[PDB]
Amino acid sequence: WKGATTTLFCASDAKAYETEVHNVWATHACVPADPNPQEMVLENVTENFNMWKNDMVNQMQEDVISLWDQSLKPCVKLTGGSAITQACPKVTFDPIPIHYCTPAGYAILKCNDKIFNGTGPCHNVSTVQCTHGIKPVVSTQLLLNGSLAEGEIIIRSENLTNNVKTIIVHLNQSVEIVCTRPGNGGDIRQAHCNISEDKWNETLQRVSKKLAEHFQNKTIKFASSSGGDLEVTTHSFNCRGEFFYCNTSGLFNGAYTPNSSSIITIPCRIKQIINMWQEVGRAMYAPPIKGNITCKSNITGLLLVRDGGTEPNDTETFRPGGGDMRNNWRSELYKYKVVEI
Amino acid sequence: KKVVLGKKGDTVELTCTASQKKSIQFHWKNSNQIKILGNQGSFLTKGPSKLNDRADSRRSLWDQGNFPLIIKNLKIEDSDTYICEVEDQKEEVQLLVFGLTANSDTHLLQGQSLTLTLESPPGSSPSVQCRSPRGKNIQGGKTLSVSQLELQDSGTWTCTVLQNQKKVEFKIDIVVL
Repeated sequence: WKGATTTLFCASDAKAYETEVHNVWATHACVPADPNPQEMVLENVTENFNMWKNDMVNQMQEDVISLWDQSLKPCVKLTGGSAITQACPKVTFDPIPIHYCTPAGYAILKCNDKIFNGTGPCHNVSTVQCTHGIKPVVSTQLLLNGSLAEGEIIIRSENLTNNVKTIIVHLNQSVEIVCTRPGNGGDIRQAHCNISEDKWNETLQRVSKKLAEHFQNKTIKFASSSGGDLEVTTHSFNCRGEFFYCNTSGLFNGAYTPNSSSIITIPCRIKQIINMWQEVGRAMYAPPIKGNITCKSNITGLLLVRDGGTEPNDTETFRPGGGDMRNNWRSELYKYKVVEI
Repeated sequence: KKVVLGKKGDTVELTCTASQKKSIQFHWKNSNQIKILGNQGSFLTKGPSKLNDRADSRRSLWDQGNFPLIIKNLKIEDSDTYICEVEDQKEEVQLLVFGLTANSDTHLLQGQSLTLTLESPPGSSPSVQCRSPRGKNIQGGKTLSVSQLELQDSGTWTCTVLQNQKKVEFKIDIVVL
């Protein structure tokens, strides 16, 4: 075999008479998920991987874009400068896992080292036909509903010395977050998220330590997003079809060292007018549906950026990042590489 | 190299181009390696720099590989060397901001002394000259003034600030009447 690109197919457990949009997309765009995924360990082999140059990420991005373009219809959309309007019915929206599969002549190699960081040689390599199932959650700041690192927390970046490069933190224990827009519900676009204060504190404490390992002789602190678009400044994500923007000030606030309530509460807004992630442009949806709009998720990853700077000052500070959704897919695709047999 | 001059309160647009391509990642840094402004896919991010709430970029141009750094309401202290990092490239532009102020009141008269101040950055040693309404100019360092004012010393004083040749102009109205 030999590294290569080719045309992947997808697989899912989509139901075909369900109206939920990911389900409808997958049922026409993907194959049914094989009940019996063949995985074969390759004894006596080592392979180099580079999650940062994985064309599988490209194709997943392409799918998720098509899915969104076909499923979530804004009432108004701005693209070339060219505004257009169309029907914008409310929709049913809840991501399902999607598998990425290789066709005949090709195979997917999967690194199983628990220490693997995304680049360099891998020592326990197996071959599969498909990736594990991957929910295409679109978000900034917090990676929702991914898989967990198995060993210890992992730090990923294309280049840690480069402060422009987004750092992907792969958790190995999740921290639940529940976000909800209450029915009644005075401000219809008002919402909040709850996170277990102890569980978050524990999470940041451990991330700091990992981060300390790559930045020796540094105090490691966390600070609020440093600005830019609202989709990036807040933790944003779509929940049941509505675009939530949740302020993470109360999540990235100071230093976190090994030793209100039990719950951190974060304010959220639901917006109708949004910057699009698929491409440079703006979309405008209808006001939120009725009732309790709640999504309960597993924080399983983090997207961070390091301030850096030629300061003699020697405390590294880390802020929530995100916005390039290729990093979202990289956090799950990092251990796969397509190979021509 | 390339130097851009700007007046206080004005808005400036530093340019940056990627090797005739598409929409890709870019970042703008100052000389202190502090992050100013860059993209995350389709969105704009901004770093922990002093210029935060006044930096902007022209997103619509990103398809064409143009990634300007726009700085609104220029402050003297914005003066710095800025670097736009695109794909392998590093482009540099030096920003110099000046202001020219009349540190007297608004309404003067008689034999008062008018005294104009150049607000400048510490990379600057620009030459300064101010043209009276009567066409009388007065070359000067960082604070040039007039001995004794006069009645026709009122109106639109025109001041030129020279640096890297290269210039900016400050029209200042003074009223003594």
